[PDB]
Amino acid sequence: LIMDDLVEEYVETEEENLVEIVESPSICEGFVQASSQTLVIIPDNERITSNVLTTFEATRLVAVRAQQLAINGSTMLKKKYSSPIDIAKQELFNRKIPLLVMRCIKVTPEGQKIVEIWNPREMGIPLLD
Amino acid sequence: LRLGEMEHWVLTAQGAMQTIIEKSHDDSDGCISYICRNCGEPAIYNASHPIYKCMNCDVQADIGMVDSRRSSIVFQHEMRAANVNITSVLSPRVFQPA
Amino acid sequence: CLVAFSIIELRKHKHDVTRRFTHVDVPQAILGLAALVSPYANCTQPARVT
Amino acid sequence: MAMQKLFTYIYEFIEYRKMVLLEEKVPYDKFVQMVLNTGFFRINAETLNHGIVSVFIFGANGKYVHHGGDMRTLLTNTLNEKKHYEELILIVDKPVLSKKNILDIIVEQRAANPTIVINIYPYHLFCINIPKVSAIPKHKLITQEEAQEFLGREYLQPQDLMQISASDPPVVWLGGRPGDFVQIERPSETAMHAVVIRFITKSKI
Amino acid sequence: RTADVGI
Amino acid sequence: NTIVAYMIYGGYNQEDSVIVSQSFIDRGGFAGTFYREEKVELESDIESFG
Amino acid sequence: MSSRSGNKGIAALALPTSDMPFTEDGLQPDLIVNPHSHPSRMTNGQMIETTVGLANALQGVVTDGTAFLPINVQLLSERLAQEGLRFNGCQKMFNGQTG
Amino acid sequence: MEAGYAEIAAVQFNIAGDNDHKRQGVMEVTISNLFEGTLPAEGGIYDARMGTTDHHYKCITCSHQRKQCMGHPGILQMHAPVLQPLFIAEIRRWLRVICLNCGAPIVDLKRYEHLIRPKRLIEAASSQTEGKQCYVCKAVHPKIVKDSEDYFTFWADQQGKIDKLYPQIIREIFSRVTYDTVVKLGRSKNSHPEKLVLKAIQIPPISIRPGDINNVIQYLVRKNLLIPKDLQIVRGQKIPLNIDRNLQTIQQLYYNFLLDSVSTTATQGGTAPSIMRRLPRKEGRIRKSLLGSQVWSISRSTICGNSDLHLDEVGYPISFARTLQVAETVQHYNINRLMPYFLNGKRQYPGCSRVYKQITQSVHDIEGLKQDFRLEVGDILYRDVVTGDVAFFNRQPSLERSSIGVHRIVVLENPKISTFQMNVSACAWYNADFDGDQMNLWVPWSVMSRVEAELLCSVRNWFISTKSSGPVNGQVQDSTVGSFLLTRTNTPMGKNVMNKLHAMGLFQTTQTDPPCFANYSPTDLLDGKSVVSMLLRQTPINYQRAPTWYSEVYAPYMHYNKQDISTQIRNGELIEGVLDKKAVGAGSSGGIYHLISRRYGPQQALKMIFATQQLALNYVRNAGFTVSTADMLLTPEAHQEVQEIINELLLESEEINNRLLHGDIMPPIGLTTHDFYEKLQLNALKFPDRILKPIMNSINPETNGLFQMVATGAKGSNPNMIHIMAGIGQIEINTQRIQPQFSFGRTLVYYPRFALEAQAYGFICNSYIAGLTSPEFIFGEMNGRFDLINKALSTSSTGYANRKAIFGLQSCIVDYYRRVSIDTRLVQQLYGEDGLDARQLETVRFETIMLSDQELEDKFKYTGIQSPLFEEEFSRLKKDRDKYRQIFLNVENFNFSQLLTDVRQVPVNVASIVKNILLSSTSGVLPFDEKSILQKYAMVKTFCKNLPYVFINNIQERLQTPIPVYLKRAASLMRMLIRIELATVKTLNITCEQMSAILDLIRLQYTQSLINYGEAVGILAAQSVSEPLTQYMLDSHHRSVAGGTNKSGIVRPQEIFSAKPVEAEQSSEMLLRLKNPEVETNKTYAQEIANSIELITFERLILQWHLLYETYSVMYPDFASDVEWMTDFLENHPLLQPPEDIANWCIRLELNKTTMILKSISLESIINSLRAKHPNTYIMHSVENTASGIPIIIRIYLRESAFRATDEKIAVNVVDKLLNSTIRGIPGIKNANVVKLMRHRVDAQGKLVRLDNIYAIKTNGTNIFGAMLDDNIDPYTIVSSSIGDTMELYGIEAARQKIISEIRTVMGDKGPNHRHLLMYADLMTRTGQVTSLEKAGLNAREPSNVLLRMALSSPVQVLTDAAVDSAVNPIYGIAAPTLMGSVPRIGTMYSDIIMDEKYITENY
Ligand SMILES: [Mg+2]
Ligand SMILES: [Zn+2]
Ligand SMILES: [Zn+2]
Ligand SMILES: [Zn+2]
Repeated sequence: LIMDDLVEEYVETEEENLVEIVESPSICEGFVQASSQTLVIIPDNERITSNVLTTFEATRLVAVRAQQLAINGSTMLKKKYSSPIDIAKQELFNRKIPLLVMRCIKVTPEGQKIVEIWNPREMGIPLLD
Repeated sequence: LRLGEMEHWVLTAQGAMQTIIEKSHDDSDGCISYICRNCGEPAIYNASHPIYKCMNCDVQADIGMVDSRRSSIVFQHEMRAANVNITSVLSPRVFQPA
Repeated sequence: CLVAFSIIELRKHKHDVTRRFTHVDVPQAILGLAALVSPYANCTQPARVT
Repeated sequence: MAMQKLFTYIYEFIEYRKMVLLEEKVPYDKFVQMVLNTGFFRINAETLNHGIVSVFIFGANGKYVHHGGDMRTLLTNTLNEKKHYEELILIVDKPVLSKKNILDIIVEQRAANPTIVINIYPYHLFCINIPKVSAIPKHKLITQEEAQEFLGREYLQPQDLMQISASDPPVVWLGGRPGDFVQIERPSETAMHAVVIRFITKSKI
Repeated sequence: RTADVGI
Repeated sequence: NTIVAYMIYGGYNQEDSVIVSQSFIDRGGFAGTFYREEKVELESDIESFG
Repeated sequence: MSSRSGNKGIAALALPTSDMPFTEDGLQPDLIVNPHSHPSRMTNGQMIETTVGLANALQGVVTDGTAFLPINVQLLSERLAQEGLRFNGCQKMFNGQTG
Repeated sequence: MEAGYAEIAAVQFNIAGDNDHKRQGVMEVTISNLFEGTLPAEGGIYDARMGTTDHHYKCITCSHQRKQCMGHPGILQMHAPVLQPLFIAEIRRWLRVICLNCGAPIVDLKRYEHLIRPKRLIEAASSQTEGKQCYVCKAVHPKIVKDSEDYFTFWADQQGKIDKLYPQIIREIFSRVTYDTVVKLGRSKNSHPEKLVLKAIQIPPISIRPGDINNVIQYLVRKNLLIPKDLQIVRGQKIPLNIDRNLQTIQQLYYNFLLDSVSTTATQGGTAPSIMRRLPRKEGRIRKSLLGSQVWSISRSTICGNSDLHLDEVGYPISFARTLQVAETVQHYNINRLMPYFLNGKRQYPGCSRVYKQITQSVHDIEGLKQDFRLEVGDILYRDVVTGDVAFFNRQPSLERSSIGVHRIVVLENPKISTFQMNVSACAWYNADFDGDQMNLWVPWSVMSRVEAELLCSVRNWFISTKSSGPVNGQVQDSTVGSFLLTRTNTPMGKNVMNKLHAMGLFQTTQTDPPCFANYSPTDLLDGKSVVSMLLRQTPINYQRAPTWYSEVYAPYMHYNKQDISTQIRNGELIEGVLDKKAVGAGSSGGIYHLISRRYGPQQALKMIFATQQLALNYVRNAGFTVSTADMLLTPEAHQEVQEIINELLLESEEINNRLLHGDIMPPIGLTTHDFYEKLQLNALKFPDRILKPIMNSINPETNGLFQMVATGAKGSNPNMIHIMAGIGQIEINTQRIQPQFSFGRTLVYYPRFALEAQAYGFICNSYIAGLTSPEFIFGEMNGRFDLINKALSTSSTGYANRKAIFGLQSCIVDYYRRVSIDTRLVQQLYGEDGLDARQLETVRFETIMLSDQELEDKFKYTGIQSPLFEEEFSRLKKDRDKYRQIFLNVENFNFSQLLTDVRQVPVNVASIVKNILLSSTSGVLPFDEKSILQKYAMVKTFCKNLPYVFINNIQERLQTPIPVYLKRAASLMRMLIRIELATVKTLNITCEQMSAILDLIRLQYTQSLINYGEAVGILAAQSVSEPLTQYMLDSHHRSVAGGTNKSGIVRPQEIFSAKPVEAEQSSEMLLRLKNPEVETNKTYAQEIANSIELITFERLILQWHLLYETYSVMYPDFASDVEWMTDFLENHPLLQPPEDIANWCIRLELNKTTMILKSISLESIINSLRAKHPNTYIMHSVENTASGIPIIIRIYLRESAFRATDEKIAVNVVDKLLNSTIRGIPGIKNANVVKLMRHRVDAQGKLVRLDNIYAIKTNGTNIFGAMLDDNIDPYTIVSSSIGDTMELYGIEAARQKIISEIRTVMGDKGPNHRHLLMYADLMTRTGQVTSLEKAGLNAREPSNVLLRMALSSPVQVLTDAAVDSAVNPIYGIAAPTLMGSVPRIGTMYSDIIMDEKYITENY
């Protein structure tokens, strides 16, 4: 008759305090898809973000390049390195990386994805070697 | 062996990712979720057996491939079991002006 | 009860009419069996005795 | 000593608002006599925009803050005169801000005259020179053009900014209205002062 | 053994 | 009753570490037997040992 | 590993007999304990026990060290001198690896 | 086909009606059978169309296996409707606002057409509406009664007519509600009440109910099969007995399936874990499966020390290295390197275990690939972990940014080693020790994770603390003592020198290239400074600081060597002084390793730490170091001296006792005699400074190991040595002595009642080495148990506060403008107000701050060229100094003890750059050149003008586009530092090209110090502020616990973080400055004012009071003698005759003469503070001449003007009002002491002088308004610890500054960087109100972030409110993406990567 495995009833006590008209059209109810965006690339002379790669951006570039060299491997590097990580790091250091950095500055309500496109081959590299 | 809340906080304080990804998805229950993108409901996609369908809007199925975890899928299923409708809006497609 | 913590304390106040103990204690009686394993525990920080 | 500090500091509040005084200035004793007898003191000031600002200094034990009908009658009568009346300021005691009925007539009068600004403030808001307080950094209202250019450079909306209440004592002394922008020069222990722009929102009450 | 639960 | 030298020896006993004599370990110092049990039951008559 | 004064210890290194430090009279330790574990912890009972057991071993006796028993560290240190050892329990030791 | 890649941008929560269930259901449950043999029965709850959980069958719906099938919902068509269990409260609200006959709203919709939408329905249902008449159908609305026997049954009460509201009837009622009514009541069109009743429930996918929760579903299906399918219930049908029970049990089964064992505030009613029970708490779905996760490819073991490993290395046992594998993809560049791993296979190390062949798209065992010879391109080889691989090292609890670090693997090939070995200097990253600690180690196998581990998470990035902005690692214990022993001038053996052989042996294990000893003879002697310089010449730095070895408290004793007390390093050469904790210790800001990291990078710093540690350990390998029992033994003479000192302490205590016995102890105003006596005893029993004299007389400092560890900072402190050798002293618990808890007046059974000796109250007269007696040991055990309790509950309290802070701050992320924003709403205009990383700061003195007007001219006014440019430069310098002084003197004014400092944390140390360039300069004392000097001045001026462009880019600097004002202010400090250190007087021997190089180096260092885009700075601040909280707990027994000053535990931090109101604060304080600068010097005047503003009420001075029904112009018999002094008062007060409105009610109060004497309260003060206070009263007092024995009686007679409710009750309320009147002081101030204030003021010479002779009142309790009303206090300098008081009177900005100051006070001296406090304060004040770090603050700040609020706490209510309100949850931050199975878009994912199509086409 003795049951040991009790479940410990759980209680929430602090209540939240968040602060014509027809049935529904095919517009107000629905349209979860969200309208497509157009890519508004800021002109190179209007860019305000840093011309130096952050350690996050440089690390992501190296990781993406090395993962791509894992499946690919056609490389523009001169010296031969035995690991994709070293190859990607030297590609970034030799300014031969085939990737670009897009910094999404703002998404407008009208449907514009305002971005700044930065070339890592003309950027400052903060990584170590 | 568990990578708890605080380990994730430390990893995201270092801004890591790609290790949160590796451990929490590739070395954990990480899976692939399919959403219709037209209604936001979990869609049915199968490449081998040809299945591209949505139990919601049928001819309007536009299935997107979303990286997820089985824990999150189970959590959303549990929310829907309590009669709470979960709809994923999905990121809009962005197009470069030609 | 007013207890002298040791026979040394009782002997010290043998003629002290202002300290009239009802009982005398053996000092080791305040520790359990596991605490008494520690040698010279009163010379060690008590948290280390724990 | 609330009434003395109120008397000495309300006029510098008016001057800090860049308002020219109207009527005259009365001694302290006559001031408290009027406050006890009539139940309140009224101070009239004129803004640079040729508008009129009326300050009502009610008493803690006055009848106008104990019965809602008296306050309703006073507000209706004062708003029925022929003046621009840019803003009405009613200075009351702190518990008066808790008596819901008076706040209800204040809201009703505010709805009755939308073009007229009615604000009710506690005593401590005018019992010290707020801009001269050491703990309070320098607040300054920036024009809508400067705010618009700042938001355009930052790719920001006014709703993305940090918020500040229109009942904030520095904002009250500045005269900022909801929807405006205030530039704050705050002292900094990392950069040796800093500049922040906040969005003025609806005043508490 | 999910089938251990019968009919 | 281990012989203990309270000293610095190569920085290998820092922060609650201890350098142990390998010979002391080999001779039986703190050596012993660890026992684990494995109890398994036949679920019903449809199971048997073999 | 731990002493009776609450000083836990993780075995980090095992050294052969030749690598262990040894005294001029050939005494070597089973364990080497960092002296820095003593000051903050104030486990002086362990030091006193070492001092008393040094004389106990040479005298062939098993002394009682129960808490609150009458104790005099100076008298025990003098007792160390009567066994041929120094006033402290300190001895001339040689590095086992270099001699 | 080809499902394209997508990401979830937002999540919509809605109430799922039966139409949604029908649309989404893949199958309809119709039978109760579970399995048809080995397969699920079709139409049952286990039917495979719902998904597969077993390997024995596929899905059918998606034709996937168990792993790839996410599960699909089904349908159960209920024969009778059921109410939605989560929205019972919504059903109740809707039932009370709409007519149950025609569905029209009984309430007036215009009445609620001014409230916000989420509140309209709540207020509509709040109104009674019972008996209201519908204006459409003229029906009477019944009383909607919620049955108290269950959580779902509703009763219709029509004036006693009782009828059950069945779900079918409720659906009929709800289906008549128009969408117009739904919208006008603040509800979404997706929240129509018709969805609250379900005729078709959704049976969840089998993926969430694996093969109990299916028992409930089976029971529900079985019971649903019993109800007739044609059941049609209308209002008042009288379902006889059994359909009623069946419907009730079906509804109860559904309610238990959804919400069993979970209450929630929205639960109306009373009386197999459910679906909603799986979510909450630590073991629930969210916290255990979404926010954290179990992972593969990970190892755990005990950690032990290994001094032969580098700081960035970890010792990995080989058995673990053959278990964890690295995934290397075979390509042309790595095939040759990976071939040995393939050949070794599983038989030899290093080998491999699995191969993923690309041609077969599957994994192959290495023992089945014996015929492959080589590996193909595109193959994936899973090789063993080898030395040099990177691994993630983690120790729980993970509280710091360095709690997870990346180390290079060193594989330990000894099969008998099973521990994770690490350098002892690496333990500071993890707060680890080698006493049983276990750490997790996992080796990244994927390429991206490995890149990130070696590029982002390496421990070299955590050498500088993100919290304290200082070094983390350094020499510890044996290394600190070894550095001291190696660098000391003399040993007991003479001069500290070694021959060439032993000097060479010091570098044997340094792992560096050894120095050259060829210029040394075998008999040559080398001092330790020489070998330390040989090591440190590789990274030349400049150091000049007194060592920890030299302590002034030790100076009177000992004989300090003059060459050991001034540590100086010039260009890597150790000239003099010893190296100890101050120079080489871990966490030593400004130490040699911090300088090495600043000039050469933290990797060089770690390498130098390892090298110097090896040097010190190799020195100790010959010098030897030990501690003995004799090290802690006093000489008999020193023991007698210690006994004499303790006798003097006890004699002072006995003198205080004798004063108490004769009644000579007079407490001051504000303390009782007990409190004053306790304070006197606590002051008398403190050990004097000369207690060290006997200790050092017994200690040979050049030989004492214990003293050497304590003095060099390796371990221990002076109190430890004093307790060990001389005596423990007074045992203090919460600032007070041992309380008499054994009995009334007894502390222990060993001491008599009301004992006055100090020993009875915790004073321990014996040292540890002498041994403690039984009562002394009991008091010591009480203290130690306090320490243990505080340590135990510190973890839990820190966990609670840390989780709350993390969830409040995690969404704060640095954006591309280097602002901090929650999604898009700004929190900071610039991170830390300077846009700098906390790891890239250096403390630098500003030389011009303290200079007067004349020394500023004599040091910085260049007079070598008669040009106005140098006058302008000096004016700029002076204006910078004046602005700095004004800002940081204003900061002094709104703080308690925040003094103006000469040093600031700056990204760039300009003076160090100039010194390095001058040292490397191949010139010196350049000839005078006007053109060069003017050119250098112009370059510096232009560089200062263009400095804020480091915050934007080189493009805008070239275009010279306008700089925002906040970015101009961000560079103010660096502009100041540059203009000081690059002044013309300081740059006379620097060429123009050298000036260009200096400016370029400054620009590079400034750019390298900026905070990265996408940094989770909120989480950084949360960690940096929660870490000191456990140390704040560890000193909880050193903090007061009494009322009005309760600072024990987390009371103050919870008050700060929860934004608790003024009345909820237990340690409120205020600081008041006299409104007269010239009389702040008088301590007597300050004490007068402090005692004047102390709050005294009438109740404080009442012994007892009696209210009477007697008028006056009968008398309670017990006081018939009062008419004597009554008539005396009438005679002595001719103009105070009783008025002709005297009523029956009157109080008679007895004044407490003891309190009146102690508080200096006079009867006239009472009479005038009650007479000119109370209008409707008549007060009478006795003749104050009363001595001891006859009392002062105050009879207050009331008037009917007060009575102008029960008469007796209002009379008692009047009594209460009279008692609470303020006799003296300012309301809210319990105590008011006088404190000596340290302040800076600028004198007439322009000099900044620190004044110690300022007196101020430090009150207990806060009243800013009251403190500003009195004219004896400066109103513009009121500082109160209350955040709410400051916000209410000063504003949100002053409230933010107060939050900063209070958090800084809580953190203490070892607090985090100021930018983390700025983060905390700016998050809490971003809305214009002081929001908390609790659930309410999150609700105020991020109401739309439903997932984050569910992850924090109370998931059920948050989910219910989101479904009801149709909340749209944008996916941003960390918690929301994580709960959706995605990754936060921060850090490496903050910026996305695209392919450079043009470059790829033109460079294939
Ligand atoms: Mg530990
Ligand atoms: Zn769809
Ligand atoms: Zn399936
Ligand atoms: Zn009706």
